[PDB]
Amino acid sequence: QRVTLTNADKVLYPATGTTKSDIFDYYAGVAEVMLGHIAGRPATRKRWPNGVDQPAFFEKQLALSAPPWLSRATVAHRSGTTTYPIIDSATGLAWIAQQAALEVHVPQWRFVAEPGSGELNPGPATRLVFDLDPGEGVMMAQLAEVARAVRDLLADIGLVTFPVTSGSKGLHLYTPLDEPVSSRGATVLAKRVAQRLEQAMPALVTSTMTKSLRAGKVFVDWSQNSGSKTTIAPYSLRGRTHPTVAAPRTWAELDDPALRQLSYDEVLTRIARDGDLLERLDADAP
Amino acid sequence: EQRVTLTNADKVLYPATGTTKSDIFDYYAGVAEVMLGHIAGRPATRKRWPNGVDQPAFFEKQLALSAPPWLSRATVAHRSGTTTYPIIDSATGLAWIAQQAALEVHVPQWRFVAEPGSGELNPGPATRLVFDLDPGEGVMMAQLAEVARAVRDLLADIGLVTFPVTSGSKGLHLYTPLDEPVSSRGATVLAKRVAQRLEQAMPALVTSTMTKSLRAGKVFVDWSQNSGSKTTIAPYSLRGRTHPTVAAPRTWAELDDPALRQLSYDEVLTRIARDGDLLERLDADAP
DNA sequence: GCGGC
DNA sequence: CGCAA
Ligand SMILES: O=c1ccn([C@@H]2O[C@H](COP(=O)(O)OP(=O)(O)OP(=O)(O)O)[C@@H](O)[C@H]2O)c(=O)[nH]1
Ligand SMILES: O=c1ccn([C@@H]2O[C@H](COP(=O)(O)OP(=O)(O)OP(=O)(O)O)[C@@H](O)[C@H]2O)c(=O)[nH]1
Ligand SMILES: [Mn+2]
Ligand SMILES: [Mn+2]
Ligand SMILES: [Mn+2]
Ligand SMILES: [Mn+2]
Repeated sequence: QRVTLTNADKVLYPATGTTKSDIFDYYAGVAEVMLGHIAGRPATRKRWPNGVDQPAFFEKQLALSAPPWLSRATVAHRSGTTTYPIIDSATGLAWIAQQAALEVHVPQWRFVAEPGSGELNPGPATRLVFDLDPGEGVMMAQLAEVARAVRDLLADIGLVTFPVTSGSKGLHLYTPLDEPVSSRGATVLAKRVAQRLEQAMPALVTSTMTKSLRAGKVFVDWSQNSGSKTTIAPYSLRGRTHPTVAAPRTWAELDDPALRQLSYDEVLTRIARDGDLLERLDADAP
Repeated sequence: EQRVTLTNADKVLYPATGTTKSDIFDYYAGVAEVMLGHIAGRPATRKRWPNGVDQPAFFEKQLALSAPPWLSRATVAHRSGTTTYPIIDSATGLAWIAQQAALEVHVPQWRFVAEPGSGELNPGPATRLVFDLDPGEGVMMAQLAEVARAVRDLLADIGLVTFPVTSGSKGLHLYTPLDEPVSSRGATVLAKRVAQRLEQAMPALVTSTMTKSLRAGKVFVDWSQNSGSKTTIAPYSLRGRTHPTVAAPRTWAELDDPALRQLSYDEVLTRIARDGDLLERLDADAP
C-alpha cells in the first residue's frame, strides 16, 4: 500500500497557493477523524487535476489503472453497473490526494457483506442528512434559526443532530439512526421533517425544490436522502477558489451571526484541540 | 448498430498543416477498406495525441472501461499483469480510433485465434515477417533501397514474397506473408538469420546488431521486431510527426527512385483510389 | 479524450 | 491524473 506523491509543488488553489503536498498532508492529518464517516461507503470523487481554475469532472467508476489494493464494491443501476472505490485507510486518502480528488462525496448508506456468499451489496442508510441551502440574501442568523428548529424536531424522536458547514454556501445536518433504515424510508422521514418545519415557520423555510432557489427562504433539501445521491463528505476539501472544508461545528458556534466557512489549515487546528466532533455519528466501522 | 460521435471536428492536431480531427476522421473512413485486413484479429496499440502533435502523447494498450461495448477485445497474459486489447475490424472501429485522437495504430505480427473447443481468443502464431529497416547517420534513401532489394532476393530464394512500406517516418518496412504461419519465436529466428546472412553479403552497408547509438553509413536490419511482444506501426496508419505522414505501401519500382520520400495522408488517399490495396495479398483472410 | 445516473 | 512494455 505505497502511494507515491507526484507534482508535490503543483499549485491547485492559485488564490492561496496550495500545493498537492499541502493537500496530501491535510488528508494525512484528517485521516483518523474522517475515515469513519466514509468507510463502507462508495466514494464519488470530484477532481481538479489542473487546479481549481481548469475544468473538473465527477468520477464514480474506479479506473482500471487504480491500485489493486483499494476496496471496491459494485452498485447496479438501471443501465450499466458501477464499481466504486471504498476509502477506509489513510493510504486510501493518500490516493485521493495524489489523484487531485479535492472533493470526496458519499451517500448515506454502506455496503454490507452478504450473509451466505461474502461480497457486498448496497445496504440501509445509517444516517439522515438535512441539506440546508440558503436563498438570495438569506441571513446567517436565520440559517441557524432553522438548523435549531430541525434539531428540536428530531430530538422529539430521541434522535441527535450534528451540524457541519459545507465548505460552500450552506449547512448540513447529520443524524445517526441507531437502527438503520432503507434510503426510501430515510427520504420519507426527512421529507416529513422538512414539511413539518415549512409549516411551523412559513416565512423562512421551504420544502419544495425550485429551479431557481427562493429569495428570503431556506430550502430544506430532503431528497438528499435518496439512495442514489451523494453529499460532500465530512472533512472533505471543496474545489472553490479558497480551500474551504466541509467542517463539523459545535452547536454553540451556530449562534455566531458572523459564522463562516473554515479552511483546511483551520480545521487541522480544531481537530488537534477538538477530536472528532462527529465521533458518535458512525460509531461502528469498516 | 455501433455509432461514434465525432467531437471537436475543427480541432487542429497538426498545426504545421492545419489538419483537423475531421480530416483524420475522414482519412480513416477512406483508408478503411484497404487498412482493415492488416489489423483485423490483432491487438491494437494506440499512440494518442488528444491535443495535437505539440502536446505530449501516450501509448495505450489496455482498453479503457469507458470505451464502447461493441469493440472487439481479447486478453494477453504477460509477466505480471493481464491486458485486454481492442481489436479493430470495422470502419466504425477506425472511426473510434480517430475520435480518440489515436493518430498512430500499432500491431504485432500475430493474430488472436478462436479456441478449438471453447471459443474465446488466445494469441496465435505470427502470420507474417516484418523487416524494420532503420537507416543510420548520413544514409542515402537510395542505398536504403539496395538493402531492401537484397532482402527481397534472400526471401524469394525461399518462395517468399516481399512488400515494401515506407514507415511515414525515417526508414522503411518490409512485410512478407507466411503462407503457413509460425510462432513469433520462430519468426524471430528466421528474421535474425536473414539479417545475418545479409550483414555478411554486404559488409559495408548493413548491420544486424542493435547499437544504443545508430551506426553511421550503415542500415540496421531490426530483426527483433518479430518478437511476439513488440509492435510495428500498422500499414496505412498516420504518424504523429510535425507533418501528417503515413505508413504507406510502395511499389518496388518506386524504391528505385533516389528522391523517394515519405507520403502524406492526402497522397495516400489519391493513391488508394488509383491503386487498390497493394498489400492485398499480405493478409488474404481474417475479418 | 475520458472520467456521474 | 493516468493511459506500454
Ligand atoms: O450537481 C450536483 C449537485 C449536488 N451534488 C451533491 O449534492 C450535495 C449537496 O448539493 P448542494 O447543491 O446543496 O451543495 P453543497 O451542500 O455541497 O454546498 P452548498 O449547497 O452549501 O453550497 C453535494 O455535496 C454533492 O455531493 C452533486 O453530486 N452534483
Ligand atoms: O519506443 C518505441 C520504439 C518503437 N516502438 C514500436 O516498434 C517500431 C520500431 O520502429 P522504429 O523505432 O524503427 O521506428 P519506425 O520503423 O516506426 O519508424 P522509422 O524507424 O522509419 O523512423 C515502431 O513502429 C513502434 O511500433 C515502440 O512501441 N516504442
Ligand atoms: Mn447544500
Ligand atoms: Mn441542495
Ligand atoms: Mn524503423
Ligand atoms: Mn527499429
